[PDB]
Amino acid sequence: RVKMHVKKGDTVLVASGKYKGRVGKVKEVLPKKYAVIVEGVNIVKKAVRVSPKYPQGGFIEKEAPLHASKVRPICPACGKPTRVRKKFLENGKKIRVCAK
Amino acid sequence: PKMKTHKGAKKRVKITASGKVVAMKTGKRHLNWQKSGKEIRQKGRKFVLAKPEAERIKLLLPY
Amino acid sequence: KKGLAMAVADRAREGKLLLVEAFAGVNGKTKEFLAWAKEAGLDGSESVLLV
RNA sequence: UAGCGGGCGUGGAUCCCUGGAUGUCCGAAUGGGGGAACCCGGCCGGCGGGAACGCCGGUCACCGCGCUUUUUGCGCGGGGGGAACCUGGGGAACUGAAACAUCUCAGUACCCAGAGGAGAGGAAAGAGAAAUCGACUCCCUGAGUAGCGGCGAGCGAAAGGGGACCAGCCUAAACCGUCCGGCUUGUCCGGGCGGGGUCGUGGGGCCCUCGGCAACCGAAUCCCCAGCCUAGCCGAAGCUGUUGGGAAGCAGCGCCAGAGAGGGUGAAAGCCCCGUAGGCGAAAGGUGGGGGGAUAGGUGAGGGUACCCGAGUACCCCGUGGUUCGUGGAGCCAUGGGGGAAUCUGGGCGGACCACCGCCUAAGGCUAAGUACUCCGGGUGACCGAUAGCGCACCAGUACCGUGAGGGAAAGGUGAAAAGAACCCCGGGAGGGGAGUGAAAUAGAGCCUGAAACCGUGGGCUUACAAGCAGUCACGGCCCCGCAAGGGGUUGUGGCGUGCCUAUUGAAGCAUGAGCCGGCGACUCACGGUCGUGGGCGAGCUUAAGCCGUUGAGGCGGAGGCGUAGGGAAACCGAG
Ligand SMILES: [Mg+2]
Ligand SMILES: [Mg+2]
Ligand SMILES: [Mg+2]
Ligand SMILES: [Mg+2]
Ligand SMILES: [Mg+2]
Ligand SMILES: [Mg+2]
Ligand SMILES: [Mg+2]
Ligand SMILES: [Mg+2]
Ligand SMILES: [Mg+2]
Ligand SMILES: [Mg+2]
Ligand SMILES: [Mg+2]
Ligand SMILES: [Mg+2]
Ligand SMILES: [Mg+2]
Ligand SMILES: [Mg+2]
Ligand SMILES: [Mg+2]
Ligand SMILES: [Mg+2]
Ligand SMILES: [Mg+2]
Ligand SMILES: [Mg+2]
Ligand SMILES: [Mg+2]
Ligand SMILES: [Mg+2]
Ligand SMILES: [Mg+2]
Ligand SMILES: [Mg+2]
Ligand SMILES: [Mg+2]
Ligand SMILES: [Mg+2]
Ligand SMILES: [Mg+2]
Ligand SMILES: [Mg+2]
Ligand SMILES: [Mg+2]
Ligand SMILES: [Mg+2]
Ligand SMILES: [Mg+2]
Ligand SMILES: [Mg+2]
Ligand SMILES: [Mg+2]
Ligand SMILES: [Mg+2]
Ligand SMILES: [Mg+2]
Ligand SMILES: [Mg+2]
Ligand SMILES: [Mg+2]
Ligand SMILES: [Mg+2]
Ligand SMILES: [Mg+2]
Ligand SMILES: [Mg+2]
Ligand SMILES: [Mg+2]
Ligand SMILES: [Mg+2]
Ligand SMILES: [Mg+2]
Ligand SMILES: [Mg+2]
Ligand SMILES: [Mg+2]
Ligand SMILES: [Mg+2]
Ligand SMILES: [Mg+2]
Ligand SMILES: [Mg+2]
Ligand SMILES: [Mg+2]
Ligand SMILES: [Mg+2]
Ligand SMILES: [Mg+2]
Ligand SMILES: [Mg+2]
Ligand SMILES: [Mg+2]
Ligand SMILES: [Mg+2]
Ligand SMILES: [Mg+2]
Ligand SMILES: [Mg+2]
Ligand SMILES: [Mg+2]
Ligand SMILES: [Mg+2]
Ligand SMILES: [Mg+2]
Ligand SMILES: [Mg+2]
Ligand SMILES: [Mg+2]
Ligand SMILES: [Mg+2]
Ligand SMILES: [Mg+2]
Ligand SMILES: [Mg+2]
Ligand SMILES: [Mg+2]
Ligand SMILES: [Mg+2]
Ligand SMILES: [Mg+2]
Ligand SMILES: [Mg+2]
Ligand SMILES: [Mg+2]
Ligand SMILES: [Mg+2]
Ligand SMILES: [Mg+2]
Ligand SMILES: [Mg+2]
Ligand SMILES: [Mg+2]
Ligand SMILES: [Mg+2]
Ligand SMILES: [Mg+2]
Ligand SMILES: [Mg+2]
Ligand SMILES: [Mg+2]
Ligand SMILES: [Mg+2]
Ligand SMILES: [Mg+2]
Ligand SMILES: [Mg+2]
Ligand SMILES: [Mg+2]
Ligand SMILES: [Mg+2]
Ligand SMILES: [Mg+2]
Ligand SMILES: [Mg+2]
Ligand SMILES: [Mg+2]
Ligand SMILES: [Mg+2]
Ligand SMILES: [Mg+2]
Ligand SMILES: [Mg+2]
Ligand SMILES: [Mg+2]
Ligand SMILES: [Mg+2]
Ligand SMILES: [Mg+2]
Ligand SMILES: [Mg+2]
Ligand SMILES: [Mg+2]
Ligand SMILES: [Mg+2]
Ligand SMILES: [Mg+2]
Ligand SMILES: [Mg+2]
Ligand SMILES: [Mg+2]
Ligand SMILES: [Mg+2]
Ligand SMILES: [Mg+2]
Ligand SMILES: [Mg+2]
Ligand SMILES: [Mg+2]
Ligand SMILES: [Mg+2]
Ligand SMILES: [Mg+2]
Ligand SMILES: [Mg+2]
Ligand SMILES: [Mg+2]
Ligand SMILES: [Mg+2]
Ligand SMILES: [Mg+2]
Ligand SMILES: [Mg+2]
Ligand SMILES: [Mg+2]
Ligand SMILES: [Mg+2]
Ligand SMILES: [Mg+2]
Ligand SMILES: [Mg+2]
Ligand SMILES: [Mg+2]
Ligand SMILES: [Mg+2]
Ligand SMILES: [Mg+2]
Ligand SMILES: [Mg+2]
Ligand SMILES: [Mg+2]
Ligand SMILES: [Mg+2]
Ligand SMILES: [Mg+2]
Ligand SMILES: [Mg+2]
Ligand SMILES: [Mg+2]
Ligand SMILES: [Mg+2]
Ligand SMILES: [Mg+2]
Ligand SMILES: [Mg+2]
Ligand SMILES: [Mg+2]
Ligand SMILES: [Mg+2]
Ligand SMILES: [Mg+2]
Ligand SMILES: [Mg+2]
Ligand SMILES: [Mg+2]
Ligand SMILES: [Mg+2]
Ligand SMILES: [Mg+2]
Ligand SMILES: [Mg+2]
Ligand SMILES: [Mg+2]
Ligand SMILES: [Mg+2]
Ligand SMILES: [Mg+2]
Ligand SMILES: [Mg+2]
Ligand SMILES: [Mg+2]
Ligand SMILES: [Mg+2]
Ligand SMILES: [Mg+2]
Ligand SMILES: [Mg+2]
Ligand SMILES: [Mg+2]
Ligand SMILES: [Mg+2]
Ligand SMILES: [Mg+2]
Ligand SMILES: [Mg+2]
Ligand SMILES: [Mg+2]
Ligand SMILES: [Mg+2]
Ligand SMILES: [Mg+2]
Ligand SMILES: [Mg+2]
Ligand SMILES: [Mg+2]
Ligand SMILES: [Mg+2]
Ligand SMILES: [Mg+2]
Ligand SMILES: [Mg+2]
Ligand SMILES: [Mg+2]
Ligand SMILES: [Mg+2]
Ligand SMILES: [Mg+2]
Ligand SMILES: [Mg+2]
Ligand SMILES: [Mg+2]
Ligand SMILES: [Mg+2]
Ligand SMILES: [Mg+2]
Ligand SMILES: [Mg+2]
Ligand SMILES: [Mg+2]
Ligand SMILES: [Mg+2]
Ligand SMILES: [Mg+2]
Ligand SMILES: [Mg+2]
Ligand SMILES: [Mg+2]
Ligand SMILES: [Mg+2]
Ligand SMILES: [Mg+2]
Ligand SMILES: [Mg+2]
Ligand SMILES: [Mg+2]
Ligand SMILES: [Mg+2]
Ligand SMILES: [Mg+2]
Ligand SMILES: [Mg+2]
Ligand SMILES: [Mg+2]
Ligand SMILES: [Mg+2]
Ligand SMILES: [Mg+2]
Ligand SMILES: [Mg+2]
Ligand SMILES: [Mg+2]
Ligand SMILES: [Mg+2]
Ligand SMILES: [Mg+2]
Ligand SMILES: [Mg+2]
Ligand SMILES: [Mg+2]
Ligand SMILES: [Mg+2]
Ligand SMILES: [Mg+2]
Ligand SMILES: [Mg+2]
Ligand SMILES: [Mg+2]
Ligand SMILES: [Mg+2]
Ligand SMILES: [Mg+2]
Ligand SMILES: [Mg+2]
Ligand SMILES: [Mg+2]
Ligand SMILES: [Mg+2]
Ligand SMILES: [Mg+2]
Ligand SMILES: [Mg+2]
Ligand SMILES: [Mg+2]
Ligand SMILES: [Mg+2]
Ligand SMILES: [Mg+2]
Ligand SMILES: [Mg+2]
Ligand SMILES: [Mg+2]
Ligand SMILES: [Mg+2]
Ligand SMILES: [Mg+2]
Ligand SMILES: [Mg+2]
Ligand SMILES: [Mg+2]
Ligand SMILES: [Mg+2]
Ligand SMILES: [Mg+2]
Ligand SMILES: [Mg+2]
Ligand SMILES: [Mg+2]
Ligand SMILES: [Mg+2]
Ligand SMILES: [Mg+2]
Ligand SMILES: [Mg+2]
Ligand SMILES: [Mg+2]
Ligand SMILES: [Mg+2]
Ligand SMILES: [Mg+2]
Ligand SMILES: [Mg+2]
Ligand SMILES: [Mg+2]
Ligand SMILES: [Mg+2]
Ligand SMILES: [Mg+2]
Ligand SMILES: [Mg+2]
Ligand SMILES: [Mg+2]
Ligand SMILES: [Mg+2]
Ligand SMILES: [Mg+2]
Ligand SMILES: [Mg+2]
Repeated sequence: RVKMHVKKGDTVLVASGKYKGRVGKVKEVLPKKYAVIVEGVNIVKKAVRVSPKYPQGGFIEKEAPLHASKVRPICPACGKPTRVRKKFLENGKKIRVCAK
Repeated sequence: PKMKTHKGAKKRVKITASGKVVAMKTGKRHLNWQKSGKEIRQKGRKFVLAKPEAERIKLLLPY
Repeated sequence: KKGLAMAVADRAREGKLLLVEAFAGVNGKTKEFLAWAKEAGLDGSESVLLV
């Protein structure tokens, strides 16, 4: 409830810190923690195997979720704020310049 | 919270216009029996106190 | 009362008092009022008590 | 709340609001028992072959009220809980009086009963001096006045005035109709129902004359609506460079603003995110007189007669309570005991009592608002910031203590992100050393900062012929910082030297207190005085509750208070 926030599984830019500028499709968003996952903030988890089962678990450079406010949507140009506009049937968010 | 005037005082002392405080002379209701006539005439007047006289005033104030 | 007078007065002697009327920038709109103050010596350089 | 292992969602899930469903057992606990959460039944019906057994559904406590032809039953209601607030029935002591007994604390604490979102009170048998006011409640004032008081301590009103709110009603009795019972037929004896009636200009009943009313009032009862509540939605404006682990900083230029409240984002963001200003929204439930409609109700004037107008009541006496009133000259209100009326040419009251003059109608009941509180929701703080703040920031009324009532803690912090240290090495492990992550690991996991007591390793000076509140003054040596005149550390000798606090005539005192460190720890606030002081005003000065306005804004409000006259116990007089 109310947790709703910027973007979902789709393309976005990271205005964060380490990965400022970088851009990629968000492959995961977790509203509980208020954080999203793109293709940056990859981190070295030298940890052995993840789950109790299986052989090697991999040092996977898995993408670490970013604070949901560190990513901004983007559309036919640069990263731009959302502006919810409704048609004649229902409602679809338009960006500040173009649509969707 | 809001001082109560001392009624015992109010009932037997008058505070004069300038600040002084008066009351009757003591010993005059039954002490006599033949005590000089001069006595009772002078015991008839009232007088002014002094230091208690200033203690006295505090017991009034709304008064 | 005296205080209210002396305040207005103190402010008047400084010469920073200013009666007006021609609020051409009516209808609540900041940008408009900005224009009016512009053409009125209120450059926003000094704190203004707008009564 | 991650892990193993499986699923769901734009045929729109999770989630939020509304209504409904299911809700073992105990608990007012209600079939009965009982050591609460367990045990055992009656009756009707169902299931298992189902008689014996078991399960399942329904039902069965008690009290009050109304019926029920009585019986048996049927219906409506009650029971318990609630932070504080409220009313009532009972009701202490410490303490104060510098002892103490009257008195005080106090009708307070507490026990009990009851009511509700409030409760209480409430339409004058009033007030009390004006031939005046006109239910009740609450605030200001009157007022620390009147007065009470071992006239001690101390207690302490009311009228009136300024405000909040604003509302007024229903009965009993005469009298008429009806039903049931009764006798000794009467406008009769009793009882239930309906009509009638309701008050101090005294009213009503019953009679005679006039509308034989349209009308005019009108709810506190209903019904519709607005509005509000229980989810939500829209919501303006920024990019480049730069240092940095990380920009929100810095630099350049730019924009929005009914929005420059606040929070977050790796640091300090009006324009990044949630928001903010300003707007919009309910199928369903709750609220709803603010607006509208309806009904229930309700109303005139003379004349006549003497029918009615609340009984063990009024009234008096005895014993008491309430009030400012402590037996006082002691009324008034209330009532345990005794005597005991009248129905308006009647009764009560205006502080014993009597006359006069006035006020008011007892012995039946109901009534909203203004007021109190804060379990609950929101907002805000010249409120705390983990020894503070609620006892509890944390899995706390817990752990733990007590037979029990009851007592009652401590305990918050990695980082921006878990990236929480693979792998190698020593080790049984713990724990380390490499490596690796990070801006930082002296952020490494009870991990931010990390003070002191306390423990230890290294280094400089120093000490085994010396008598000590442990220091201080001088000189000298060694070591160390400026090559350098200086200064720091140390202490050899010499001079001098009775801890700190408290309490006392007097303490190093063999008088008191302290193991040491850290944190907590004590002259406050309200009201009323008195003096001083800084100001405003000035024979004047000032408002109180409240109202209007704001949302850190103020103004109105003279009721009232102090002062302009004192003296006297007072009547009274007055610069005396
Ligand atoms: Mg969304
Ligand atoms: Mg960078
Ligand atoms: Mg006062
Ligand atoms: Mg006294
Ligand atoms: Mg005498
Ligand atoms: Mg005598
Ligand atoms: Mg004699
Ligand atoms: Mg003599
Ligand atoms: Mg004489
Ligand atoms: Mg406008
Ligand atoms: Mg605009
Ligand atoms: Mg504008
Ligand atoms: Mg889960
Ligand atoms: Mg996970
Ligand atoms: Mg799927
Ligand atoms: Mg389909
Ligand atoms: Mg859907
Ligand atoms: Mg429900
Ligand atoms: Mg439900
Ligand atoms: Mg339900
Ligand atoms: Mg079930
Ligand atoms: Mg039982
Ligand atoms: Mg039952
Ligand atoms: Mg049992
Ligand atoms: Mg059976
Ligand atoms: Mg069988
Ligand atoms: Mg059977
Ligand atoms: Mg059963
Ligand atoms: Mg049964
Ligand atoms: Mg029975
Ligand atoms: Mg009974
Ligand atoms: Mg019965
Ligand atoms: Mg009966
Ligand atoms: Mg009946
Ligand atoms: Mg019967
Ligand atoms: Mg019978
Ligand atoms: Mg019966
Ligand atoms: Mg019932
Ligand atoms: Mg409670
Ligand atoms: Mg009581
Ligand atoms: Mg006593
Ligand atoms: Mg006292
Ligand atoms: Mg005493
Ligand atoms: Mg004493
Ligand atoms: Mg004693
Ligand atoms: Mg006593
Ligand atoms: Mg008392
Ligand atoms: Mg009481
Ligand atoms: Mg009493
Ligand atoms: Mg008593
Ligand atoms: Mg009872
Ligand atoms: Mg109750
Ligand atoms: Mg109740
Ligand atoms: Mg009620
Ligand atoms: Mg009420
Ligand atoms: Mg209320
Ligand atoms: Mg009431
Ligand atoms: Mg009351
Ligand atoms: Mg009542
Ligand atoms: Mg008179
Ligand atoms: Mg008059
Ligand atoms: Mg009056
Ligand atoms: Mg009247
Ligand atoms: Mg009252
Ligand atoms: Mg009040
Ligand atoms: Mg008030
Ligand atoms: Mg006396
Ligand atoms: Mg005494
Ligand atoms: Mg008392
Ligand atoms: Mg009054
Ligand atoms: Mg009044
Ligand atoms: Mg008020
Ligand atoms: Mg008010
Ligand atoms: Mg019979
Ligand atoms: Mg008979
Ligand atoms: Mg009868
Ligand atoms: Mg009769
Ligand atoms: Mg009869
Ligand atoms: Mg009859
Ligand atoms: Mg009637
Ligand atoms: Mg009439
Ligand atoms: Mg008549
Ligand atoms: Mg009304
Ligand atoms: Mg809602
Ligand atoms: Mg809401
Ligand atoms: Mg909109
Ligand atoms: Mg939005
Ligand atoms: Mg650009
Ligand atoms: Mg920058
Ligand atoms: Mg800087
Ligand atoms: Mg700038
Ligand atoms: Mg330009
Ligand atoms: Mg911030
Ligand atoms: Mg700044
Ligand atoms: Mg700052
Ligand atoms: Mg700055
Ligand atoms: Mg901000
Ligand atoms: Mg507009
Ligand atoms: Mg709006
Ligand atoms: Mg809004
Ligand atoms: Mg609206
Ligand atoms: Mg909506
Ligand atoms: Mg509705
Ligand atoms: Mg509708
Ligand atoms: Mg419906
Ligand atoms: Mg409804
Ligand atoms: Mg509701
Ligand atoms: Mg409501
Ligand atoms: Mg209600
Ligand atoms: Mg309407
Ligand atoms: Mg009608
Ligand atoms: Mg008549
Ligand atoms: Mg007659
Ligand atoms: Mg009688
Ligand atoms: Mg009678
Ligand atoms: Mg009686
Ligand atoms: Mg006697
Ligand atoms: Mg008596
Ligand atoms: Mg008495
Ligand atoms: Mg006495
Ligand atoms: Mg008494
Ligand atoms: Mg007396
Ligand atoms: Mg007598
Ligand atoms: Mg009398
Ligand atoms: Mg009696
Ligand atoms: Mg009589
Ligand atoms: Mg009379
Ligand atoms: Mg008479
Ligand atoms: Mg009487
Ligand atoms: Mg009497
Ligand atoms: Mg009277
Ligand atoms: Mg007498
Ligand atoms: Mg009266
Ligand atoms: Mg009666
Ligand atoms: Mg009321
Ligand atoms: Mg009320
Ligand atoms: Mg209030
Ligand atoms: Mg609350
Ligand atoms: Mg609250
Ligand atoms: Mg709050
Ligand atoms: Mg603070
Ligand atoms: Mg702590
Ligand atoms: Mg508490
Ligand atoms: Mg505690
Ligand atoms: Mg808590
Ligand atoms: Mg709490
Ligand atoms: Mg537990
Ligand atoms: Mg807890
Ligand atoms: Mg404790
Ligand atoms: Mg974290
Ligand atoms: Mg990393
Ligand atoms: Mg971990
Ligand atoms: Mg290691
Ligand atoms: Mg190795
Ligand atoms: Mg090894
Ligand atoms: Mg071992
Ligand atoms: Mg190891
Ligand atoms: Mg290392
Ligand atoms: Mg450190
Ligand atoms: Mg170091
Ligand atoms: Mg851990
Ligand atoms: Mg730990
Ligand atoms: Mg540890
Ligand atoms: Mg340390
Ligand atoms: Mg440490
Ligand atoms: Mg240390
Ligand atoms: Mg050491
Ligand atoms: Mg050492
Ligand atoms: Mg050493
Ligand atoms: Mg050295
Ligand atoms: Mg020798
Ligand atoms: Mg010494
Ligand atoms: Mg020297
Ligand atoms: Mg030397
Ligand atoms: Mg040498
Ligand atoms: Mg050397
Ligand atoms: Mg030296
Ligand atoms: Mg020495
Ligand atoms: Mg020496
Ligand atoms: Mg010595
Ligand atoms: Mg001594
Ligand atoms: Mg000795
Ligand atoms: Mg010693
Ligand atoms: Mg001793
Ligand atoms: Mg001692
Ligand atoms: Mg000692
Ligand atoms: Mg001591
Ligand atoms: Mg100590
Ligand atoms: Mg000791
Ligand atoms: Mg010890
Ligand atoms: Mg200490
Ligand atoms: Mg403390
Ligand atoms: Mg202190
Ligand atoms: Mg003091
Ligand atoms: Mg003060
Ligand atoms: Mg004072
Ligand atoms: Mg002065
Ligand atoms: Mg002055
Ligand atoms: Mg002055
Ligand atoms: Mg003048
Ligand atoms: Mg006042
Ligand atoms: Mg008003
Ligand atoms: Mg207002
Ligand atoms: Mg206001
Ligand atoms: Mg304000
Ligand atoms: Mg405003
Ligand atoms: Mg403001
Ligand atoms: Mg104000
Ligand atoms: Mg104004
Ligand atoms: Mg006046
Ligand atoms: Mg005045
Ligand atoms: Mg005046
Ligand atoms: Mg007036
Ligand atoms: Mg006064
Ligand atoms: Mg004067
Ligand atoms: Mg006099
Ligand atoms: Mg004279
Ligand atoms: Mg003269």
